[PDB]
Amino acid sequence: MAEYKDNLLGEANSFLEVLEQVSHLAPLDKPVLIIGERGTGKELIASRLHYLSSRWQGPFISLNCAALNENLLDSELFGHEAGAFTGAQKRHPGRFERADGGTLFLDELATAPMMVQEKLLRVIEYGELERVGGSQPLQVNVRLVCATNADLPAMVNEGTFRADLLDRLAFDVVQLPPLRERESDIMLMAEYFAIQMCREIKLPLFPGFTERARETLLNYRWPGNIRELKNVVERSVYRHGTSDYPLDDIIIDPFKRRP
Amino acid sequence: MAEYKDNLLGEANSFLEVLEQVSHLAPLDKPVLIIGERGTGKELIASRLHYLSSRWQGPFISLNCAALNENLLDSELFGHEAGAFTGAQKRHPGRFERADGGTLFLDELATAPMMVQEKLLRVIEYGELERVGGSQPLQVNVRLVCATNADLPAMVNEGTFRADLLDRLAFDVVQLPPLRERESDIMLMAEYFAIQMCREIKLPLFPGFTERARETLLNYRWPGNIRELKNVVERSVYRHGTSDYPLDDIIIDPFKRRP
Amino acid sequence: GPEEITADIPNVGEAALSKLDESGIVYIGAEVTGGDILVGKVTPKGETQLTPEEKLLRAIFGEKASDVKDSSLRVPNGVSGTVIDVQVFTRDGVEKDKRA
Amino acid sequence: MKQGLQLRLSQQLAMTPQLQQAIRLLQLSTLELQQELQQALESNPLLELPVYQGETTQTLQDYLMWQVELTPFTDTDRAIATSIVDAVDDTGYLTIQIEDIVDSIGDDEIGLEEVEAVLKRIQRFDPVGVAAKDLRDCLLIQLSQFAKETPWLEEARLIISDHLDLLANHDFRTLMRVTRLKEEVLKEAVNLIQSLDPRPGQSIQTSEPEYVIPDVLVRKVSGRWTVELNADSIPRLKINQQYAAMGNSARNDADGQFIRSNLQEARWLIKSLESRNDTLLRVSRCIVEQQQAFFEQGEEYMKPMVLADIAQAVEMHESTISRVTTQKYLHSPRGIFELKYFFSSHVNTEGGGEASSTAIRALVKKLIAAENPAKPLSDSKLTSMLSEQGIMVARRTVAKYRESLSIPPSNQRKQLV
Amino acid sequence: PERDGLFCARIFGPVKDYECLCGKYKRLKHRGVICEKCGVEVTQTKVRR
Amino acid sequence: PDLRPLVPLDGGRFATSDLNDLYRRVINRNNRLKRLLDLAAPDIIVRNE
DNA sequence: GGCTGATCGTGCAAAAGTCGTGCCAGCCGTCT
DNA sequence: AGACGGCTGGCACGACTTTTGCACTCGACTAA
Ligand SMILES: Nc1ncnc2c1ncn2[C@@H]1O[C@H](COP(=O)(O)OP(=O)(O)O)[C@@H](O)[C@H]1O
Ligand SMILES: Nc1ncnc2c1ncn2[C@@H]1O[C@H](COP(=O)(O)OP(=O)(O)O)[C@@H](O)[C@H]1O
Ligand SMILES: [Mg+2]
Ligand SMILES: [Mg+2]
Repeated sequence: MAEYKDNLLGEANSFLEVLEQVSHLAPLDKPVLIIGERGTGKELIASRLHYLSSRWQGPFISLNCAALNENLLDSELFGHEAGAFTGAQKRHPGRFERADGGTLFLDELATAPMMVQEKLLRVIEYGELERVGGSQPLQVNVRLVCATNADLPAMVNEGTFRADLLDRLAFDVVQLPPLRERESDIMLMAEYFAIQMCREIKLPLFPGFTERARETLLNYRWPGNIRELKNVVERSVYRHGTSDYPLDDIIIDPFKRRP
Repeated sequence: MAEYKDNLLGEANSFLEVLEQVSHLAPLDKPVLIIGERGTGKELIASRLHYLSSRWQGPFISLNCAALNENLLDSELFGHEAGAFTGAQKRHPGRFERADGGTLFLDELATAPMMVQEKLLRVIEYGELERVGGSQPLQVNVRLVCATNADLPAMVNEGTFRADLLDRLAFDVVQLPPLRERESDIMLMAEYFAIQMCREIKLPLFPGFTERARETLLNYRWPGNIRELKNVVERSVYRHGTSDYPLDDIIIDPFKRRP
Repeated sequence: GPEEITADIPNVGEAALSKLDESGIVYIGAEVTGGDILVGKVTPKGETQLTPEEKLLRAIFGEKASDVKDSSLRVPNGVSGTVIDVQVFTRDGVEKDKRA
Repeated sequence: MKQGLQLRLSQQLAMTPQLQQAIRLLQLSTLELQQELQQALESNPLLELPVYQGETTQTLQDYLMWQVELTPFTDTDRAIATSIVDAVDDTGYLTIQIEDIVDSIGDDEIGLEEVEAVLKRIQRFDPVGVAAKDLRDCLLIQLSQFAKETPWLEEARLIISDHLDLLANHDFRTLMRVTRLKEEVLKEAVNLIQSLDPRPGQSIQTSEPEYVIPDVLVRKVSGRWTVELNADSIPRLKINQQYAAMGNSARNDADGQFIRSNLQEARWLIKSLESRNDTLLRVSRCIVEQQQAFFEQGEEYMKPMVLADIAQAVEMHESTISRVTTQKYLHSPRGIFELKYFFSSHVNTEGGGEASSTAIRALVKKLIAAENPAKPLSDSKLTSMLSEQGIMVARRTVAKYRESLSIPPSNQRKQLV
Repeated sequence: PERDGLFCARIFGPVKDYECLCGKYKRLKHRGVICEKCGVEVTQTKVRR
Repeated sequence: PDLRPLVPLDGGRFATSDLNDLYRRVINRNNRLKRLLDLAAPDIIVRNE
């Protein structure tokens, strides 16, 4: 139960109010769902939520629906007991079993197989399950965290998502504020990124950003809300070279040629 | 096994009629099917029946159909002896072996592979089976339970499921009433929800709903049979966060965006 | 084995046991002279073989089988008086408490 | 790759062999381990009043000797009495035979008449029936000590004479048929014979405490059970710092090599000892986790335990568990019991219960203790009690447990109320 | 009594009785014989001092 | 050993003091030195013991 | 050659034992 | 007074346990 401000910025927008509302949900251990496009600090929000509880002392982990080997993912969810498969040297603890009593982050829920969806829904906050080659069931405690950049209601109407899984999940929905619409916080975020770069670049001082760069950023749609912003900041800092005068150019498309 | 109480908050003529039918069915050891929708009290009914039967001394064990890995589904069902495979170091007890003498509550009957149905077909009918490396089959006896929320006759017409498997499965199937079809007092059902929520949030006392709130709760699609009611109730309680005044406005749809 | 106070002391007359209560303590307010026994405690003895002599004795007498030795508490000689009160202390984990 | 259970491929050998040092460490030797450590420390040079009891209790041997000195007897008679006093059991019986005593005398003039006279003089001593070596003889002497005014004296003497067998089998009906005694009037005589103080020489023996030193101590005060080994009993070895600070400075190759070898051996031994201590602590913690359920359930309802079940709770092989369980003792608030005493067989019970053999035996003993003295509980009758318990058991094999508890036969246990 | 140490047998004399440590030859019949499994003179205890 | 009784204080431990502790120390020291004497110890060490 | 010296080394398995439970042969207590 | 009845008690085959008897060749060369 410490302050641990860490990466806290962009309070000018209603993201501050969103965080304030989430503060109430922080003591809660019910299902949690987050809504927002990629590059919206969603992992940062989840980390802040997990750290918020003193149960941050408990095992807080994250997971994304990256298939890798489907059988491997199934085992990791289930937990391979010793000798379950040919050549199994010892019992492999489950991914869920790794973090009990602490928060668990579930990501890429949109990019989750329907079979994987059913496997997850098997313990739909049921709290008890059985390991791969497990003799008896085990019950654990963990607050799951959900987030995606897709319209779950649409996919459910499309039938792409599991409606039972949707009901079992999303006791609360956290909609990410549009950083594309968060213009006031954009300047403060630029200042923070400049401070971080000065910490990293270790140059004499930050010459500044003039106003042409700000106007270009305003013109920029910023498809990458929080990630591409810092990346473009770093790219522009590098391209600017000398820091004699505030930089006015913007490194928009690295895929596009620099000239 | 004389007396047992568990949940059973739903008190409707249809709910009572189902309870009465189950009570007569409870002595029977013949397998039966539970039918309904998502969040339709499916888990509760199966557990109540399992405790109700004379196998109250016996072990009631459930199983999720889609949970099984195709790689070792046969070992999951029947089992293996030590040394049968390279990884076989012990006579792994079978799922039926674990339930031998008990009750098997198959979950997601529809959500299973066709090969799974083929494998499980004769064993249930014959009542005898053997694990991997077994000298002779064991003709254990155990009551069988399974459930699915879909129209099994529709699947059979589509051929999605083995007709013979369901045929030698449907001794007195059991269905559930919809939430819309649930004429039981929604306010009464949510009263226990409000009490438990006040306990969980450590609130002093339940502020209670309003007449307009009750009317709106009545005027609900209720696609989620029970959980949605529970989930929406919990969401409204969390949003209210105050026992100073009774609840009058309830948030249900997560799609809508607040101001 | 454990040492128990059950007032079942062998090789002693009932007259000495008259003043001792069920668990083996003396009743409050009783009077005592000389070296009379206060509390009847016994020490378990290591078991022996079939021991046809001992087996026969147990088949005849039994309920002792020389399993215990007289370790009761008695007054020192040349001391006389009466009991005011008694106190018993039992550690947790043991809940015999016959008359405690 | 993929998930599968194909059974044909190459592999490697099992765990590498010849771990003799580890094998010795796994076995627990208690003070023997301490003695071996002392011997090794003797081998390894780089490893590191006014108050007296003054008690002269007679133990009734000195009392018997004083009685012999205080009694008038011939020199041959005194020697015979001393020899008789030599062959006296702690219970108060003669260990050697009368013919054996005569042979040990080794005198032609010594005769069986003299031996009988000495025994009568030996019988003529306090307590009566000294070194009788015969229960009837000691009982006869004790009865002769008392006066004849007591009722049922001649009948008791007759019973002690040649009717001991019926009492041994508790054959009251057979005894009544043979001796033709008064029915139910013989009960008073039987009780009086029971009040004969068998083994009067047992009073000579004085209690001596049994010094039992436990290894692990458990408190579980206010819950929160925490297994703690006896720190005083925990061995501890020290490295010779002075010897350590003289290895590099040595200008002799042989001395330096010897110092290095001794240091390596000492380090290996210390590592083995620390590993053994850690493994023992882990095993104790796992057992206490298992025993906590057993302790809460109590001795009567103790759960069955398996060696493989405990080995699962740990990471070492079951061979290590078996070796550690050897010569293992621990202390608990309930009491001190061996580690191996925790394990017990699982008896199939009604509803599929698995019943601990030790717990089943304890419950059966408790039930048998609460039985009518006139009608002892039958082994077949114990099936009714087991059914009342709601747990299936082996009544036919229950006789084995009954004999294990040294429970006499129910027919043999029958006695007049 | 230990072996080849303080308060040991085969040294300082016999034990409390004429009985030998091995448990054999335990009687006054033996006066000066020494047992095989344990070397003990079958004599009185007072000689220990 | 008779003239130096064990004198058990708590019964569990005799704790022979002022008579055998010196004996024990000298005995173990001599055993260690004599065993080491057969192992050709360096002169400084053996002279120290 | 003759082993020869040495990182680094937390089972195991395999024949052996030992118990669980039942299963049959005798025996006395007894009352027909 | 001979037969049922439960005991008693050893013998048997499975079913869990268990103890001990097990160290390659290195990475140094090793050269005749
Ligand atoms: N309020 C904030 N203050 C500081 N940093 C932030 C804030 N919000 C988001 N960020 C940062 O922006 C980065 C990009 O966010 P994003 O790509 O959405 O992470 P993820 O995709 O893993 O959720 C994150 O690493 C996060 O640290
Ligand atoms: N009579 C009842 N009393 C209490 N709770 C009930 C009752 N009937 C249904 N429920 C609720 O319904 C839920 C179970 O729904 P279920 O049909 O098992 O879900 P699914 O459709 O995913 O299997 C439980 O959480 C339970 O609270
Ligand atoms: Mg994220
Ligand atoms: Mg459900």
